[PDB]
Amino acid sequence: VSEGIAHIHASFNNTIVTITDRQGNALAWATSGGQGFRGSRKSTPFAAQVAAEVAGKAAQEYGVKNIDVLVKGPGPGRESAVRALGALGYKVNSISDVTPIPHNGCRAPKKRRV
RNA sequence: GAACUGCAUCUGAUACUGUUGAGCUAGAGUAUGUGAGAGGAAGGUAGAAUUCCAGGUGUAGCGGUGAAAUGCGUAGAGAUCUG
Repeated sequence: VSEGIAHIHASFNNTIVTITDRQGNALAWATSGGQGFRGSRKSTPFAAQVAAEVAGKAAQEYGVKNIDVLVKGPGPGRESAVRALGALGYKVNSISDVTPIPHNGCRAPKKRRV
């Protein structure tokens, strides 16, 4: 659909990249746990790279060329995913970081005593 | 003989303590002007976020860990958009 939004929900464990249209209707999506990487490999920038390639090329059937990416989360694969999307024929309009930050809202879980 | 550091009663002194008369302002307070503050109490309200409920897109994973598994998901999750 020519114009689309990439959503890179990067996290410490897994990174999920989904391309939707302007009104937030998903076209294609690919994660790192569904690409052959499990456990330690899933939390790697390369896994996010291949997830971004799979999702972006699978959404290119719909005809999207101009994409604006929206990164969210602290995960390792939040720059490699954008690089994979950009170096795949996509035209990046903007790169915006939209990860949610509470203004001292809900209480966080207790500290891990490892 | 000395001592018995004691008690009593008179006499004397007034530096200090006690009791009193008067005065003073330096300790302590009062009135008046400005100022800072997450000081307190009662109401109201805002925006981010989480969770849940209901829908649209969509499809095979999500989540989690040192690795896993329990758990959630094809009864459609997770992701994304809107209420």
